[PDB]
Amino acid sequence: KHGRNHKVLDVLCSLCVCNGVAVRSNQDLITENLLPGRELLLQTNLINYVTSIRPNIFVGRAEGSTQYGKWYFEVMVDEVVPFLTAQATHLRVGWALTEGYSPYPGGGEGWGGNGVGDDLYSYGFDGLHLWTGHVARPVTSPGQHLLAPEDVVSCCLDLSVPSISFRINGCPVQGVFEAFNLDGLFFPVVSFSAGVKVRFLLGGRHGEFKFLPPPGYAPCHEAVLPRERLRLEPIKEYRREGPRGPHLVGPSRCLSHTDFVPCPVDTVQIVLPPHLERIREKLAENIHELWALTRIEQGWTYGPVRDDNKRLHPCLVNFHSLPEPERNYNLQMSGETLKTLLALGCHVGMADEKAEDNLKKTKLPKTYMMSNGYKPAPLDLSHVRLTPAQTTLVDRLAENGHNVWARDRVAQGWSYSAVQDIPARRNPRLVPYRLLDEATKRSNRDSLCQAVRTLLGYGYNIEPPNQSRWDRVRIFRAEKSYTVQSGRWYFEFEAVTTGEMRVGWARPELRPDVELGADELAYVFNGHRGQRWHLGSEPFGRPWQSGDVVGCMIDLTENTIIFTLNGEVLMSDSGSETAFREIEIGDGFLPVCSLGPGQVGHLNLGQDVSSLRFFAICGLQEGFEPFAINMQRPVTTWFSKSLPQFEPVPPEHPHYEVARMDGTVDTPPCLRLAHRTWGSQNSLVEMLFLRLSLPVQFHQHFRCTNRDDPEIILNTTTYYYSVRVFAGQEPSCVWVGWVTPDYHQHDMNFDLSKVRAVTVTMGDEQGNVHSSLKCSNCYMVWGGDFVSPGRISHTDLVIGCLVDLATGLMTFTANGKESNTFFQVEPNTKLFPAVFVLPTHQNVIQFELGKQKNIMPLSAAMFLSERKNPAPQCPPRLEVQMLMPVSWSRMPNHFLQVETRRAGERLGWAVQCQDPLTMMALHIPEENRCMDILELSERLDLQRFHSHTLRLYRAVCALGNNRVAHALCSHVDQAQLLHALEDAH
Amino acid sequence: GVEIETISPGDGRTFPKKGQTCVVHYTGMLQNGKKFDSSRDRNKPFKFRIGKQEVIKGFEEGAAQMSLGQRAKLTCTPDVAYGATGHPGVIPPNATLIFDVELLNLE
Amino acid sequence: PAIPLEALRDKALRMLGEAVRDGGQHARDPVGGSVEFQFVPVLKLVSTLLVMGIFGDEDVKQILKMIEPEVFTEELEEGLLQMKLPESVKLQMCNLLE
Amino acid sequence: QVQLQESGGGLMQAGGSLRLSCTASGSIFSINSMGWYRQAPGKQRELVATITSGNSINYADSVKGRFTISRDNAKNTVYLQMNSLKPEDTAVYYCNADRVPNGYNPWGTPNDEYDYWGQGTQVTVS
Repeated sequence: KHGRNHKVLDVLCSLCVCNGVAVRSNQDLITENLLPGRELLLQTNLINYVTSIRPNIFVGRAEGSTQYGKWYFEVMVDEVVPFLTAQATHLRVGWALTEGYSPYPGGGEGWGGNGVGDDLYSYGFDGLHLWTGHVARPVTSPGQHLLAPEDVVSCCLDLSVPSISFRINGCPVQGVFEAFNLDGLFFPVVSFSAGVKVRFLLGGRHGEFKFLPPPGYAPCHEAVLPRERLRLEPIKEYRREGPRGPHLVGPSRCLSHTDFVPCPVDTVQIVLPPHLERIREKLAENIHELWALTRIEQGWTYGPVRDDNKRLHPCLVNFHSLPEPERNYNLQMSGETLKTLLALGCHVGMADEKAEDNLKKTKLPKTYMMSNGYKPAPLDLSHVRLTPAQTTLVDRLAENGHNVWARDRVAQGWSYSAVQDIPARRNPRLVPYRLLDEATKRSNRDSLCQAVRTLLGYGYNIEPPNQSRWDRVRIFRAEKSYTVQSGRWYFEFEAVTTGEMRVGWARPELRPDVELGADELAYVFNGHRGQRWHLGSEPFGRPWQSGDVVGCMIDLTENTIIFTLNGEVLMSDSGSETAFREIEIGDGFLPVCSLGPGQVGHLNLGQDVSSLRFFAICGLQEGFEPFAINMQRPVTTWFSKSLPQFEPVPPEHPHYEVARMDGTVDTPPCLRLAHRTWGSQNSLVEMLFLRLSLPVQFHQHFRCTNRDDPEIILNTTTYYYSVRVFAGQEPSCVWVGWVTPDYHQHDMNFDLSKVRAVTVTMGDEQGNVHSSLKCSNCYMVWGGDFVSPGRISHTDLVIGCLVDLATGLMTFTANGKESNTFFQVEPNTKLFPAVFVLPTHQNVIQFELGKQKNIMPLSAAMFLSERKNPAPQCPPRLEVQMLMPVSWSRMPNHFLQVETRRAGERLGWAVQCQDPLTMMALHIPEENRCMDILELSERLDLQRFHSHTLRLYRAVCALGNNRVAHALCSHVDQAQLLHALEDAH
Repeated sequence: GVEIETISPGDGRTFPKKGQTCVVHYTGMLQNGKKFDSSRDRNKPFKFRIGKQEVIKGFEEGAAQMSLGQRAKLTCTPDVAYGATGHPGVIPPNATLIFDVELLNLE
Repeated sequence: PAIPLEALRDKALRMLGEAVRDGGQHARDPVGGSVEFQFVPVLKLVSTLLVMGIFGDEDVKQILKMIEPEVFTEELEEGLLQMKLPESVKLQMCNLLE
Repeated sequence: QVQLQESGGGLMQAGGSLRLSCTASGSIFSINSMGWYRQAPGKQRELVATITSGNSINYADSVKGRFTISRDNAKNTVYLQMNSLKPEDTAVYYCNADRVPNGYNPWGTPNDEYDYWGQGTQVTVS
């Protein structure tokens, strides 16, 4: 009821044994009443590592998108080693979403690595179960066995109706996903552990399908973008391997489903100044001259009768002399061109002082030999060239034309394919102009270039006019155990890709949310634009180039920091060599670096002085020692992970305050949220995701099931908790309900339609479904629905949530009125009460933990010791936690060696892995998540609690209690002890 | 009783009988996915004989039902398990046991 | 409870040897964060296995060579006694010599 | 969107007369060059005589026989007549409208690929 206190553990240890004499009764009672639950005490185990690989094929759908819906690919298995290193080999194949699917090596939620199907963003199959939301559901297939060698899996995806189907060895899989969120792009993915060998088959050039695709399903290889070539790559990574060594890599840039749609500017309604009959005709004539010259250069000629094989121009007259349609074609050509120019900031004109007469119009080498020759060339480029802004303007004109073209192509119903197929309405060039290759970019620009030069010669006066913030930065720092408070130290940073990198010395208490140098916690240098940041910005030094090494030295004797670029010391504007001076030592300094989107770098601390470059040039004889030189093992580094998680609200938070009021008359214990700086300057308003620190767990079996009636109170199972919205706070900006442990969405524009949801349906052989289970991670109701029923109303809004742990359903009421919204869940599920609110008043919300007639309070559900106590109470363990976007994580010392290489045009792309890699995981029972045990090196409270837990284990096992030792052997096994014996970190 | 579900197919004809020796590499866990038993950690297959009731009845029935070389999952309801008088400090007094067994080297 | 004793003895011997070698070659990141945390548990395990009688003749000879390569030899490396150690390590080697 | 509904060209013996009606329903702008294509079963797609606004007709190899193609811009109606027949003439005919006039286009690929296909109909010769 109070929390994790080591003093209680010490009390139990003193209970066990005193003065060298063991009390067997106390030891047995403690072992019986503490160990079997496997809750409230941290757990330890050994797990394997899981890595995922994708084929770099992104497919999705949107309104007016240029992509295709149905897709299908093949995966074959060559070698599988069952039970490698005491654990079953992991191998799953499926689809993953671009946004939200960012697995990391180690840690994770659910007693091990996630892989495919352990989150609501990925869907997978492993030969016996369907995996989604970290939940496995058995499925019936003619061949029911785990993924074996020489087994082939066919994976298809339909976007018109959300449904992912699998087919093993031709035999269909009776289970299918449905009704999943369509935001983002889907890509194939395979997750695996050490000891596997698989091969992707996308058809066409790369691989051959073992079984024919279902009708209407296109091969995956047809979805490759023209700008890129096929290549196997991991999903996401914060490091890579190179000849220099481990290259730290920043966040990557990914496309979106809305990027493929064309969004041009309509110009048909645009009116034009009186320039049509004045200069539009002249522009048309110039276009005719250039186009006829192009024909004359080739074998095309002008015969009286139009013919293609005979090379005969239809008009066959020097002057175009076209009839109404043919002439109006070029008339509308130039009209649309002028309309596009006027739609943008460019303003057309003809102020040239009769420069048309001054034009040459005589470049006739007599190469023409027929009627439609003598096409004058104005030599407009020779007179005046095109400015860079003019060339850019040509570029956006071509882009606008291509975009409107793609718009009609989508309107008729065309789609994109890597292979051209006219009967199939598939065109490999209808992607947006940015996504087009340079060949078609040049092909759709020459005529516009000529027209724009004509405009220049004619005197045209046209003149050209939160959540993502965390995802665009990545910080790597040395571990807090390597802080230096004396001496002179040096390290190096190589910038492989120039731009958006910031290297320097930070402090142990540096936060991951804030940028480097924004706060006083870091002294950093930015070489992309050549400045130094301690608190603010100030120019210093020169920008770097690709392959440049910057050496950072710090001396705490002189309290200075010096940055050198390629062996030369950078100096400020005044000429001072030291970038910073008069720096208090404080608690020490650590090496730190920050990388932006699509950036790579090499952080060389200098374990081996031979590999350290430019050290002898500057630093060796100046008395500086390389950082981390004499240590035997490489430095463990911690990186800034952008996975949102719920953390307790700090008591010193400047903006939000939590009050704990209880025991009042006619009011149950409650927790009230208040805004400290509302209605004042320097106040920030944003979405706030709050939850309770303790969950309520449903029963294993769903076997049905004035003053309060005691018999019903003892026989009831329902529970109640309410949320009060104070007057002045808009009910339209509150969502009240429950959240599963796996909720990691920090959307600033949260809506009830943005929640995850997926229905898994099991069918029979004939296709008659018999089970359809819905899975999500957020069960809430919106206050907008209640207020709409009916300015600021003095009456508060009370929303009460009722749950039934036996039946398995939850209902919602507002102001004592039953609401139509209800939810149903599955057994063995734990939900935390939660509210998502946008503050708009000084008083925001109040969690009330009370009770109703014949309904029991949440305290009994949360705490076992008070299961039969109807009196509401708020023990100190119950607390309000808020979502936090960014956190710190520990980089693993070793990583899997995944080898990817195309086997052949008929074999596909082969992926293999054989080197085992295991880790020790510490699991929190209530939160249902685990982290690496080495992460306790910085978590000094969990470390102390676990040490006292081990002491308690020794105490209960002390003095020849062999039965208790046998019982303990199940909790801590031989393998864990042997692994921990040789654990050097 | 004991519910058996196959995971990897076995030999299919060499079924064990009474009086023989069977070695098994298994991994026991609670109903809530709380692991408590695994023979792979000790790196030694567990040997037992059918007919001397050294192991629980559900385990004997599951082992005898499945053939050699077969990997299967067994669900043991409490009445064939330890029941109310469960293992102190290891097993709660009311829970069903999930085992992932794989028969090999029948004798 | 049972545990493989031969493998445990070999693992403890190798761990003690590598710990002695790491202690000889001075480094700024000792295992466990300090010399005491690096040496005390291994010495405790070695002493327990020695008094329990698990070690054989060759293992005892290797332990004697580790403690002092010069005094204990049969017809360079730094012994555990020569290097500077805290008081807990001194207590452990006192138990060994007892 | 410009949709070209093409109906006619029923099965007839050699020498029979076939009438095909093509109607282009859509925006009146860029209505021109209501050309014709034909794809033989499992063979290449050839170009039938293309008629454009202004009474301009362009012939090709496939126009062999008695081909009379006339178009009306008032209602975007093309009345193709094939008085003779040959066994090789069996193909799926399509009526296609493209903004490109008389097969000439000084704009470039963006307007060359600016094309509006049609459903078409199957013409069979016994």
